This record gives sequence, C-alpha cells and structure tokens, in this order.
Amino acid sequence: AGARSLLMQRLFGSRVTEVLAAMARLDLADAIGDGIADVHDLARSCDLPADGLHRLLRALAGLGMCEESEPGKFALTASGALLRKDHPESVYDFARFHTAPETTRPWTNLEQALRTGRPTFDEHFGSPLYEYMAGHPELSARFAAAMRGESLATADTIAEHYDFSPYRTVTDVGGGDGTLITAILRRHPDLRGTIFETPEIAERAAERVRAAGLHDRCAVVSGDFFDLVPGGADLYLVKSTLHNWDDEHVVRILSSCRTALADRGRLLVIDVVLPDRAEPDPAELNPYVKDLQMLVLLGGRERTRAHLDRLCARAGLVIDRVLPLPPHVGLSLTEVVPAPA
Amino acid sequence: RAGARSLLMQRLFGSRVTEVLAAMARLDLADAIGDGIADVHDLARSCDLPADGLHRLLRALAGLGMCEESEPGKFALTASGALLRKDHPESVYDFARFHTAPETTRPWTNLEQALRTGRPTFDEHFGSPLYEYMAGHPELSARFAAAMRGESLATADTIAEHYDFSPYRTVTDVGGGDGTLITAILRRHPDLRGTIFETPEIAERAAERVRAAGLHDRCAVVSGDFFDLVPGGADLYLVKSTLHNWDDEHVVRILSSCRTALADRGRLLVIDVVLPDRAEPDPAELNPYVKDLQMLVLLGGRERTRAHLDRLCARAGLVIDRVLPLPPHVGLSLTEVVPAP
Ligand SMILES: Nc1ncnc2c1ncn2[C@@H]1O[C@H](CSCC[C@H](N)C(=O)O)[C@@H](O)[C@H]1O
Ligand SMILES: Nc1ncnc2c1ncn2[C@@H]1O[C@H](CSCC[C@H](N)C(=O)O)[C@@H](O)[C@H]1O
Ligand SMILES: CCCCCC(=O)Nc1c2sscc-2[nH]c1=O
Ligand SMILES: CCCCCC(=O)Nc1c2sscc-2[nH]c1=O
Ligand SMILES: [Cl-]
Ligand code: NA
Repeated sequence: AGARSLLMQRLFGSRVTEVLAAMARLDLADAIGDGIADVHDLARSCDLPADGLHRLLRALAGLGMCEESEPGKFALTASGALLRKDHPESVYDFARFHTAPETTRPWTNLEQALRTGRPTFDEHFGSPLYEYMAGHPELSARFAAAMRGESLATADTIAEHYDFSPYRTVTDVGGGDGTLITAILRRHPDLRGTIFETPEIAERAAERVRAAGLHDRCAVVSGDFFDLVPGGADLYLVKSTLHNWDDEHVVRILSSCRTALADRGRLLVIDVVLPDRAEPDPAELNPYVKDLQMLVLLGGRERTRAHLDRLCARAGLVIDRVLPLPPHVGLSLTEVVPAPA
Repeated sequence: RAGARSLLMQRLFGSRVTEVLAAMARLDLADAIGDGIADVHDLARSCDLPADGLHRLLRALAGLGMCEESEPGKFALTASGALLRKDHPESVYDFARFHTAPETTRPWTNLEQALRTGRPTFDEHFGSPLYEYMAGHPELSARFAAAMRGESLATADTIAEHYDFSPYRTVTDVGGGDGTLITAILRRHPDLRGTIFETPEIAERAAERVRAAGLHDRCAVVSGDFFDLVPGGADLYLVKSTLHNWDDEHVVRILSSCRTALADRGRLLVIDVVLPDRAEPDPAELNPYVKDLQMLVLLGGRERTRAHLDRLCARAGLVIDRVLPLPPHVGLSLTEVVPAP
C-alpha cells in the first residue's frame, strides 16, 4: 500500500499546487479571516458561483488548508492561516511568488535545463532573473517578502545554534529585506549590523530596519558583491545566495568576501550542505527540488561540503567547520576563514 | 506552528515534484536502471543527457523516494520507482505518462475558468469533448486504456476479498475499460462468466487483454453506447469510475440503461468515490476532491455523496440497497443498486 501511495503522491503534486495557487490568487484566507465563512458570501467576494467555489473549498479542506465545520461553512486551519497577508509569519508572498509564471514556466523545460546546464528563465522572459526583477518593481517587492517568508524558519533558530557574542559588527551580503540580520540584532543588543543589497531590495531592507526599531544599530547600503564587499566587519553572513550562482561566479563572490575578511574577519555561509549520497530529507523544503529550482531560474546549484571547500580553495579560503540547524530548516552554518597559504 | 508550515510547503511545491517524476517517466529511467545498481555515466548515454544534469535529476528522485544512491553516482530503484518499469506486472508507467500529458494537465492551467463556468476546459484547449477527442486519436486512446488499468489495480486486487461474487453466474462491466477489473474477478472465481461493454476503440484493447489472459472461453467483449443500452441477461452489473465522468442528466441516462438490463433479478454495483457531507483529509492513494476537480476540468463530471447518488438512482427507477467499503488506501466504495419498488 505504501510504495504505490508514495508514487501517487509525487504524480498528483502539480494539481494540488493549482488548488493552493487558486486559494492564494483569490485571497480566500483573508476573505475567511478568523471565523466561519459561508460559501455563498465567499462566492460574491471573488465573482465565482457557489457550486464551483464550494468544490475548490472542499478540496482545500481535503488538503488540510480549511475545515468544513457545517455543509458550505469553512474556517482556516493553522496551515490555511499562514496565507493571510496579516499573519505575523505570513507565507502569502512566498505562495504567490513560487506559483507565479516567473518561477513555474521555467520548470516546464526542466529537461532542457538538465541538457544545457543553463537556466530556462532567460529564453521565456528575455533576461537573467535578477535583471528582470530589477526592472519589475511589483515582482521585486514580491521576491523580498517571499525570501522573508522562507527565511523565518532560519531567523527564529540561528541565535540558539550560533554564538554571535565574540563579534562587534556583522555585514549580511545579499541580506534581502534584513529578516535574518534583524532577528540576530534583536537577540544581541550590543551588536551593530549592515545589510548589503541591490538598489531595489535595499529600499525594502531600510523600511524593515525602521519598523524593527533598529535604525540606530543597522546600516542599509546598496552595491554589487561582484565588486568589493565593504571591509572592516568581524562577521560576514551570506544566506541562500551562493546556491543562486554557478561555480565561476561563486569563486568571484567568495574572492570579494576574502578581501573583506582581511586578517580577523570570519565568513558564515548559510545554505544547504548536500550529503555525498542523496536520500529523503526531513526539511520543510526539499534540498534537491531547491537544486533544480536554482538550475532552471539562475543556473545555480546546491553543493556538498567537499564541493564548496573546493570553491573556497580557489578563493584563498577553507571550511573551518559546519554546524547544524534543527532538521526542519534544511540549512547548515558553514564557517569559512582565509587560507594561511 | 512547525507542522502547519511544513504541510503548506509540501502542498505549494507539488508541481515541481511532478515535473521531476514526469522527467523520470518520459526518459524511461526506471527501465534503464532495471533490477540492479546502474552507474550515472551509463544511464547518461541511455537518454542523451550530460552526466552532471542526469545525476542532479537522480539525486532529486532519491530525495523523493523513487530510488537510492548506494555509492556516489550509483542508483537502484525503490519499490516505488519499480512501478514505473514497463515490465512490472503492476506497472503505473502508462498512468504516470497519461496524467503528466498536456491532454490531462493543460485543462488544470485554467482551473479557475472551469470553477466559474462549471464546464470542462479540455474542449477549448483541444477542440472537442474528451471522449470524442480520444475516439479520433488512437495513441492517446491506447495510453488512456493502460492508464485506467494502472489506477484500477488497487480495486482489482481487493474487490474479491471485500465482495461476495459466488451468488452470480454472469458479470457485465459497463465501461469496463481494457477488462482489468473483470479478468481479476474471473481469475479468482472459476465458475463465473464475464462481459466487457465499451466504446469500439477501447473494446479492441479489452479483446487484446482477454486473449492474452487465456479468458476468451468465459469472457466476451461487446461495444456500443451505454446511453442507448447495456447488454441484458446478466446477474451482476459493474460500473466503475464511470458515473463520476458525467453530469447528473447523463448519469440518469446511464442508470436508466442499467435499470432496463437489470429487469427483475439483476443487481448493479456502482464502484466510485462516496464523498462525505463534510470534506476532510482522506488516506486514499488518490485524493477524491482532486478527482472531483479532474472530472470538472476534463469532462464536467463530479464526485458525489451517497444521498446525491441515491436521488439520481430514484430518477432512473433504482434505489441504493447498501454501501460497502474497500481498504482505506483504495478510496472507492461498492454501492449496491437494485430496481425500485
Ligand atoms: N550582484 C548582487 N549584489 C548584491 N546582492 C545581490 C546581487 N545579486 C543578487 N543579490 C541579492 O542576493 C539575494 C539572494 S536571495 C537571499 C536573500 C536573504 N539572504 C534570505 O536568505 O532571505 C537577493 O536578495 C538579491 O537581491
Ligand atoms: N458511451 C459510452 N459507452 C460505453 N462506454 C463508454 C462510453 N463513453 C465512455 N465509455 C468508457 O467508459 C470508461 C470510463 S473510465 C473507467 C474504466 C474502467 N471501468 C476502470 O475503472 O478502469 C472508459 O473506458 C470509456 O471508454
Ligand atoms: C523546494 C524548492 C524551494 C526553493 C526556494 C527558493 O527558490 N529560494 C530561493 C530563491 S527563488 S529566486 C532566488 C532565490 N534564492 C533562494 O534562496
Ligand atoms: C488525483 C485524482 C486523479 C483521478 C484520476 C482520474 O481522473 N481517473 C479517471 C479519468 S481521466 S479521463 C476519464 C477518467 N476516469 C477516471 O476514473
Ligand atoms: Cl543614526
Ligand atoms: Na561591512
């Protein structure tokens, strides 16, 4: 029963996603809100007949997103609640971004990406993903809130699983809207921070730093990590960034980080560390699905320890040590330092 | 908090999981790997992919439980993966290919429009109702026949242990496909005689299966239209995964044909999803609400409650005598239907 059931689960994933994508697109979590909503009331809220919306809501209830309390009356589960825009841990923008054509249409050509080793995004939309997003403000803002949604799991745990006490300054290279650094600064009140981001993402970081009340302890600057990373910090973070890039580009980024570490600086690579032998993984987001997403969108990849250490060696760096996060997060903390010779 | 988030992440990334499985099926990787351990460099030549590209796909497949990486670059199938072999007696290869084909997936890209209109999106995308289309496309017809065999194996294996066929001399399967259900029944009950009633194109697939099974001397194949009639004279009639293909008016017509054929001493066994009044999660290998939405987008059919089916029986001069369960992993029930007083 189990062997067949698992294959049936894998094969019918795309249809499950379309049900979830409809819930997010129709903003049904917000329409339902806290309490019990009548399907006839919800139908008028998003120009659908009652019968059709009832069948979608029955499906969402079967997939664990809603509960049918009485016939035609639905409430959100804890899972459905996370699609509310107003949820403190909202994954709404995460759901919209990963069900948007910009992240899904490149997967229709997964085969061609595997054959070429190059992303399919470019041919579908006319440019590399980051140039496209720099030119599409709505999607760039969606992207920033999506990486926030994903990073909450890591942000909530990183302080318990890494010792930040020895450091006075920390720079987050590709630090997004500052979700990671603000969590770290809130738990370490003597610590000062910098976010280094693209022009477009840095404006999101500025308003997050203000809203977090960290204006006096966290600087926000824009620049290009293919140029020089600003020097003199004791700790540099780089989270969910190296996996966006091929090996030649990762060497250039690590090279820029090496100049910035100088003598005393340490680099903390926050990313999936793939095992040498691939097996099922308890992480909330599958690391091998992450690998193939990075391929189709950006021409990046997830890496083993040995693989990343090889790229470190080309940048004049070495892996000191790899620290785990709780099994559900699926990211590790790779401590990287300059190579004596 | 943790569980609620994890389940939502599982639902959102189903479409990417399905693209990895679709790639495995399309590239015939299950066959290329076979019984043993296969090296990625050998498999790379068997499907015209570079080694790195294929290795990443196989590592994703290992992550999703479809195979195992015993040594770096060396892969074996799991129980789950082995069901995608064409040589497997319980193969779901054709089922996998059918449900990842444009003909079943493109209608899901307009799920919303189907919910709004209550009409299938298939017709707009391909130019005719699904059964018309398949009558005029022999390759998709043959794939469909093999697909339903794959689905029906779970019902076929269990139906004898959960229903007493001993009281009956003759059994007619109304829309019985390639004969998978009735050949399972006849193999377990040596004194039983059977008839498969199907469209002219599918009946050729059924006659092929019946001859290959050595059952020609107690299994006949008859073709026609169950809107016109069902072949009379049989003790037990079966109609499996068929009523859910049609709207209420069409179901009533099918059930009127069955009624005529039942006469006095005939009995009908409707084998289909029985939806509860309140939608909740289900341990079935195939989600019945996703079945509901597949029926909508492909055919404008639907899954139905007991009470709904009972009033459709009433309009045909039939009543539900009782409902019998199958093991929870199957997700279908056996509804006994008899002439009304
Ligand atoms: N050339 C470049 N210079 C600086 N930042 C860049 C860059 N190209 C991409 N980025 C940034 O790299 C980030 C990668 S996504 C990771 C964001 C954040 N660290 C998190 O884990 O949530 C994006 O925020 C993007 O804006
Ligand atoms: N007008 C018609 N007359 C008879 N059979 C029909 C029909 N229209 C469709 N069918 C058949 O009804 C079946 C529905 S699919 C179910 C097939 C089989 N009972 C199984 O469970 O595996 C198809 O095989 C299709 O060919
Ligand atoms: C199961 C797959 C989950 C994938 C999550 C994902 O894609 N993260 C992501 C993206 S999308 S564009 C740039 C980035 N950087 C990232 O870290
Ligand atoms: C996750 C649910 C998928 C259900 C599979 C499905 O729809 N089977 C099916 C089809 S496809 S065309 C005609 C039919 N008749 C059926 O019983
Ligand atoms: Cl200030
Ligand atoms: Na700095």
